[PDB]
Amino acid sequence: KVPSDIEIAQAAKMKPVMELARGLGIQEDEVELYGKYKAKISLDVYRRLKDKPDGKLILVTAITPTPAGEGKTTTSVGLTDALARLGKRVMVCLREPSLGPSFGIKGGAAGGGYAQVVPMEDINLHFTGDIHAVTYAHNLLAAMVDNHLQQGNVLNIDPRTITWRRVIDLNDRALRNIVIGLGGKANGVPRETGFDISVASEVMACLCLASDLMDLKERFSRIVVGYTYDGKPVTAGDLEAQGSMALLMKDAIKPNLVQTLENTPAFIHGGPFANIAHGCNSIIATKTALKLADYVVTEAGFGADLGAEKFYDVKCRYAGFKPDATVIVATVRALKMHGGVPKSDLATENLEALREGFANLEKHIENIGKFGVPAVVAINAFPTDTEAELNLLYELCAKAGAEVALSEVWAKGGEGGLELARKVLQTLESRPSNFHVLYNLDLSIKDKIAKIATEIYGADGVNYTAEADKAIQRYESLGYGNLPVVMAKTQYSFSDDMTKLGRPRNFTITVREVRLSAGAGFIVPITGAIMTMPGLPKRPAACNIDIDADGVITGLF
Amino acid sequence: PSDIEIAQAAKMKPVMELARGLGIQEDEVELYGKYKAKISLDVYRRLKDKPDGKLILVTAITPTPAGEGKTTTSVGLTDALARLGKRVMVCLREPSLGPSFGIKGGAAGGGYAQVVPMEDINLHFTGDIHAVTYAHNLLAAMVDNHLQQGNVLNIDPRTITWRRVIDLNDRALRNIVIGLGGKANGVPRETGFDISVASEVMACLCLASDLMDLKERFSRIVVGYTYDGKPVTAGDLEAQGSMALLMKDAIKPNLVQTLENTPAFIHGGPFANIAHGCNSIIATKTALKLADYVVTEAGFGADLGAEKFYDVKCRYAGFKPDATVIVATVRALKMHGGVPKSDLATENLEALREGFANLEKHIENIGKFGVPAVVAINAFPTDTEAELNLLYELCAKAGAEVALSEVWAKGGEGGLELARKVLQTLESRPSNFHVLYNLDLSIKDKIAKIATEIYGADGVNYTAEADKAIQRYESLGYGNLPVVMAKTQYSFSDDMTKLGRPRNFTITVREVRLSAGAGFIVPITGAIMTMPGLPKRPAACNIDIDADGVITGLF
Repeated sequence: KVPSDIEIAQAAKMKPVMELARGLGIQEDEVELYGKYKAKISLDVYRRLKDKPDGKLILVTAITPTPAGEGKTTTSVGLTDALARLGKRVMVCLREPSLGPSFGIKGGAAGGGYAQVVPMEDINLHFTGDIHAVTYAHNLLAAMVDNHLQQGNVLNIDPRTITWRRVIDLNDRALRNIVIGLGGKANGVPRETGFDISVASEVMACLCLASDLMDLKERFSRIVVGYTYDGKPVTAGDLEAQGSMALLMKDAIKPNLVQTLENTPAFIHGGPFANIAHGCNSIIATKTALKLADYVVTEAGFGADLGAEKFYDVKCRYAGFKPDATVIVATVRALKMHGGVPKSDLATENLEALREGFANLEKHIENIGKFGVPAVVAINAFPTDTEAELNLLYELCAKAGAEVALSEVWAKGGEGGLELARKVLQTLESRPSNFHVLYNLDLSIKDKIAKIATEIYGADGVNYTAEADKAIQRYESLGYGNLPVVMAKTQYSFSDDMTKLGRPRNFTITVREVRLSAGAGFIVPITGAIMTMPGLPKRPAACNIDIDADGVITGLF
Repeated sequence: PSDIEIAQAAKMKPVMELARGLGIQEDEVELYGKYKAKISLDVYRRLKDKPDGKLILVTAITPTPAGEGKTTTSVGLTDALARLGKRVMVCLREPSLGPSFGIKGGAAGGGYAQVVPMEDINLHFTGDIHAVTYAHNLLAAMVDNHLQQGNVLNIDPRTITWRRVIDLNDRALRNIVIGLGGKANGVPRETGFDISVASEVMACLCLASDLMDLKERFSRIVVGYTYDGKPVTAGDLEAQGSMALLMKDAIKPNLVQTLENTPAFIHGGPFANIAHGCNSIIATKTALKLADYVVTEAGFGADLGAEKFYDVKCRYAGFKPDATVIVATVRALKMHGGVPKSDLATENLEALREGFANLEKHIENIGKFGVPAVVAINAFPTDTEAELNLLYELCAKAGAEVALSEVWAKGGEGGLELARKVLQTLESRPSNFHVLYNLDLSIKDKIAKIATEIYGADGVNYTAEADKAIQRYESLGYGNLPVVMAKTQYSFSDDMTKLGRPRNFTITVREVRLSAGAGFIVPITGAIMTMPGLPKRPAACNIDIDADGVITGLF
C-alpha cells in the first residue's frame, strides 16, 4: 500500500497559510507570506494575546535511539492530526532541519508517511532563510573579532584563546581544523580555528531561547568570544557586534507557519543540536502556539534522557512553561535491540529480549515522572511485530503505571493516532501535572551535573579530568556557576558508552571538557568527542541528486 | 532629506498589482511579503515569440572619487519614460550584504531615483546570494570529500583553483590552510575565501538562459588538475545537479519597484573586473517581453562594463541594444582634468575641457559597437551654468545627443528631457549593433583588439606565466571563448594614476585565469581584490535596532 514519503508530500493538498492564520485569529497584517504555503508571523500576536490563558502543552519524546528507529516526529505530527480529527484546536511546533544532511545521507520528511509537515522540499532546503540569518550573524561576529585583532587589538585579546569559531550549514570535515589570517600584515592575524555546522551555532541556541528581538540582542551581547592576555573574558558586547547581529536576525526571530498533510497548522522555528544545546524548537514558536491553540504538541531531540530533560530544565525553566503531559515513543524492534538482539535479526519474535529491553523504556517513564508530568507510551506499529510481542509490551507498560497506545499514523495518518490522542486526552482530564524542574540553579556546577547523571542516567557518579576541573573552577569564578547545565553525551546509551544499550548499571560518567555558552545562558560539560561538524560519506547523496527541465527532482529522498 | 528617509516615505504598491498590470499571471508570482516577489521563467517561455521591446544600456565615464550617479540615472530615466506613458522596466544588480556592515549600505540609485524596499535589498533580500554561497561551497565540500575518500580522480590538492565564499568582508579568510587534524579530518591544503558576489556561480547565474543551462554551466566548472595536468570539473564530481537544486529559486528574478512605482527587476550581482558586471540575462530577457522599453546597466565605466555587456551578455543572449546612455558629471570630468577631490567646489572651465577627453573616448567606443550613444550630464548643485554649457557644447561638437538630468533632485520629471532624446534616438536612429570580435580569434588577438580599440593602448605585453597559462588553455580547447579583462576601472590604462585619455602606453597581462562554467577567459593586469576587508571603525559597530524595529547606523 503506502507510497513513498516524497510521493505522499507531492500529492498533498495544502491550504493557503493565510487561511490557516486567519482561522487561528491571526490578523492579515501579522502575516508575511513566502509564497502561499509558508508565512512568518509577527511577535505582535504573542504581545496582544499575552494575558490570554495558555493551552495544554504536550511534549513528545522517545526511548534511547537505536539503529532500528523509533518514529518520533511522525508521532508528533500524527498525534496533532488525530487531535484535530477529534475536534480539538491544536498546533504542532517543530524544528527546522539543517540543509547539510540533504546532500550527505538524507533528507527526509518532517515526519514520515501520512504524518508530515509541508512543503517538504522547502523545509529541507532554504525554507524561509532562518539558518542563513544564523550563519551570517555568527560569521559577522567572527569577522569583527578578526578585524579587531587586525586594527591594533585594543581589547588585548589573546588570539590563541578565541573560542568563537565560524559556521556553514554543510557537512564539511575539512573545515574542522584550519589556520586563518595568513599572507602577511595586510591580511590579518594568523590563528587556529575552524567551522561548525550552522545549527550547532550558539546563535541558533540563542534564537531558540530568546523571548523577543531585544532579548536576542541582549543575549548576543553576553556571548564570550575569548580572553585577554591577562585571562579576562571578552564579549560580543565589548566588540559592539550585538546590534548588527540582531539586525541580521530581524526576520529570523519570527516563527514560520506551515501545516500538516491534513492541513493542521504548524510552526517550524529554530533547530539546535541536542548534545551541546537543548534540542528544542523556539520558545517564540511554542509560546505563540499556546495562546493560539487549546493544545500544543512539540518535541525534543534524542531520547528522553537528553531532549526531554533539557526541554524541562532549560526551555520550560526560561519560558515559565508547565507541560501537561508527555508522550514517549517506542518500538518493538528498538526495545529488542536494547535487549541485545542484533539489527539483522529484529523480525524474529523474541519475547525474552523484548522484556529485557523494556528496561530502557521503563527508566524513561520513571524519569518523566520525576518532573511531575504524566506519561503516555506511543508504540509505533511495524509490520513484523507479532501480536504476542505487542501484547507483552502493553502489559509491561501497564505494570509500569503508564497508559499505552498503538500508533499507526505513518500508514493511516490522523486516523492512526486516535487511540493515542484519546489516551492523552484522558490523561489531561484526570491527572493534572505538577511540573517542576529537576534542579535548582544555585547548586554548584558539579552538584547539578551529578543530579542529572544520577537521577536521569542512573549513573553511580561522575568523574572529571583535570582540564574539566580547571574549567569549572574558572567559570564559577567568573560568575557563571548559577546557570543551567547542558550535558553533551552520546544519545545511544544512558551512559557515556554508546555500546551500553538497555538500562546499564554500575557505571560512571566522565566529564572531559566543560564549555560555556554565555549568550544562550548555560554550561556545557562534555563526555566524549562531540561531532560539531559531521562529514560527507563515501557516496554522498549530492552525486545522485538531479533536477530536470520540468523541475522534477531526483535523488533527494 | 536623506536617501533612507526618502525611501521610508515611499508609498509602495503591492508588487502583485504591478505584476498583473505587466500581464504576469498570479500563479507566476511568488511573494516575499507585499513588496517583493519572484517571477517564474514560464513568463519568458510563454511569451517566447511575443516581440522584444527596446533595449537601453546605461553606462558611465571612467569612475572617480567624485561619483557619477549611474544607477540614479538608470532609475530616473525609467521613471521619466513611465511619466511619458511608456511601458517600461528597469533591471538592476543585487548588492552584496557585506558592505552594509563595513562602509556602505546605500540606496539602489539615489535621492528621488531609487528602487525599494531599500533595506531588504541591502541585506538578505530574497536569498539569492545565500543560494549562490551554498551552491559554491557545496562544490568545495565535495572536492574536499573526494580527496578524503581515496582521491579517485587523482586531483593534486595543491592545484585546486576552486576557493570557498562568504558574503562578508573578511580579510582573515583570504589565505588559509584547511584539512588539518589528521586522517580523520581531511587532507591539508592551502585555499581561502572570496566574497560571494565574486563567485563563478554568481557569473553563471547571470549568464544562464534557464535552469538547465545553469546546470550544464556548472558541470563545466574547472576546480583543479590531476597530478598529470588534466582538468577536473564539477561534472566529474557529479556536483551540478545538487548545485542546480540549490539555485532552484534563485534562478527567478525579483520584482520590486521604483519610488514612483515603476516596475523594477533586481537579479544577480557579479564583479565587473573578473566578470562582466551585468544583472542577469534572465531578468533583461523577461523584461524585454513584458515591456516596450528596458533600461539596464553594467558595472564600472564604459570601457569595462559596456564592453562586457556588448561582448559577453548580448553575445550569449543574442540581444541587439537599441541605445546606450553614457552618464557623466562635471565634478568627475574635472578630476579627469586633474582637479583634486578637495577643490571641486571651485569652477574651472579649462580642467573640464581637458577632462572631457575621457567622455569623448567612451562616446567613440560606443559607436564602434554600432549603438547610438546619448549623454546624460548628472546635475550637481555645485555646477556652474558656464560649466554645464561648456559640456553641453562639447558633447554637441563631439557629435552626440546630450541632456541634463535632475532626477536625483526632481525624480522622473528630472529625466523627461533625457527620455525624449532617448525616445527620439529610438524612433529615428536605428542601432547597427555588433560585437567587437569573433570568438574564432586567438586569445592574444582578442585582448589586443580590446586593448587597442577600446582602451586606446599601443599594444599589450605578457608575463611568462601569462604566456604559459594561455598556451595551456588553448591546448585544452578553451581558446574560442570571450575575454573578460580584469583591470583597474579608474583609467583606460592598467595604471590607475592615469586618468583622462592616456596615450602612448601598453597593457601588461600578468596572469590569466579561466571561468569555464561562465564561459570565459580572464586576463588580469594587476592584483584584484576578491575579498575586501572591514575598516578601522566598521559601520557594524554603530548599527542598532530598537524595540520598535527602528534601525540606526545602517545607511
